[PDB]
Amino acid sequence: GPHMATGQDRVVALVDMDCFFVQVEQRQNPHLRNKPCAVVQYKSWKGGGIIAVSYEARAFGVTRSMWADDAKKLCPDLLLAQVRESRGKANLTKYREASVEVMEIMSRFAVIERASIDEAYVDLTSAVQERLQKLQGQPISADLLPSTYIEGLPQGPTVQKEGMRKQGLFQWLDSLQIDNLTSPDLQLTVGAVIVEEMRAAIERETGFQCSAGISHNKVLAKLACGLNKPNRQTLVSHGSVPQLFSQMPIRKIRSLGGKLGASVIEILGIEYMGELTQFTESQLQSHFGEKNGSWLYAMCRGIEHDPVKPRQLPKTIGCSKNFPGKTALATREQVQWWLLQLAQELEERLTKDRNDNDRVATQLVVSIRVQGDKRLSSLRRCCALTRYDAHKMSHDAFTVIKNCNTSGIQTEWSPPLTMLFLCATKFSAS
DNA sequence: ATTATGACGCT
DNA sequence: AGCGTCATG
Ligand SMILES: [Mg+2]
Ligand SMILES: [Mg+2]
Ligand SMILES: [Mg+2]
Repeated sequence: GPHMATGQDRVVALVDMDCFFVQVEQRQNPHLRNKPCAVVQYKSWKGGGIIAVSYEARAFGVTRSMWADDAKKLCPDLLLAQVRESRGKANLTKYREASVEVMEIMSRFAVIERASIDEAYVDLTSAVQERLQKLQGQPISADLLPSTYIEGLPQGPTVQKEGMRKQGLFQWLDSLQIDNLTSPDLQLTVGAVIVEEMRAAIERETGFQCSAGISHNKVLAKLACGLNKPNRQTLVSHGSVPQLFSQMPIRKIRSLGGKLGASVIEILGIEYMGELTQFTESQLQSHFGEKNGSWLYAMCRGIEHDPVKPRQLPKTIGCSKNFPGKTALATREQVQWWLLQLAQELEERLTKDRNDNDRVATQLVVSIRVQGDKRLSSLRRCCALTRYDAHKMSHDAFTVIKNCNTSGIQTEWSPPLTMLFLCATKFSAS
């Protein structure tokens, strides 16, 4: 009754750039704009591997993780942009720098959590309180929500998409109680007004379009963001959760798209996230552990407490390269050359990070994969990172991994290495 | 021979 | 610490 908390205490948004690497390339090269186009890494093997796809190209069935030659079978007119190559490897600096552009704009509106290169969570609770104080009880005009969908509406007693969007928005705004400054639905609505403004600012100042979700917590905001892409935002109210979850496959919720979600489905014999409500918190903890069980019990009712962390910068700076099939590194000279290439990219990025952000990394993590290991990482080992010097870092990494060489010969490396990864971690202020 | 990242949990 | 899981541009 009155004591069951409803998880409506915060307003949280998730902003996600649409097809981000494609947009970065389309800004640079106007010939790619409003075209089926994709971004690829490398070229020789099957035309390169696609990592980002414009919505025009998605209409033909082009997806990430598809080889460009195969995508061209689906979409003969597909345009491609290649990721930069430096020191023999893909270099993602252009997209990291574009990400910083966007994150700095978002940070003007609220403190953000950088969830990935192209997405950030926003805690809007305080900004919403402020805007409500300025509103003085004035209703919210639909004109202030020109790209907002209200999930679950319209409902009840036109055949165009924008018409449906506006009917739903109208139903939502008509049912709104604008004099209660503590109404969660009103708070979400003002949150959506702010996110319209943030998305307008991102597009004006960068050229980049994004989608967003507005709800009461991170998981619902992420889910909402995905409901209407691209270039749109979606409000998921607490009240919309029972219907939304009643047909929502468990794998769609962040953290349940892998083994844990599969085990929820198999152990409980259910398919949809709403079906979780029929289990006690202790039942879910018995199957999935204390933490997961409590999380699932609350999440299937729309409630989640994970805070938006005040963190706009990545916690690690890493450099990785796979050496698949026949390109696996089989000589010590080879291993040392590539460790050096990775370490030189790492040094460049670290020195820039130190100048920009007033911090220094203090641990170097070295990870490798050996031929025939099913796992993505075969071995992970840390050592001290005391100097931003590529030759030192690569010599230290070699010292850390050199006992992996099974070869009786010092010149040969066996089993050959199919992946090298250098990562700088544990930053301290400087 | 989907690749290059990045965050976080477990023990 | 080192390993596994989840996300996926
Ligand atoms: Mg995106
Ligand atoms: Mg994203
Ligand atoms: Mg994506």
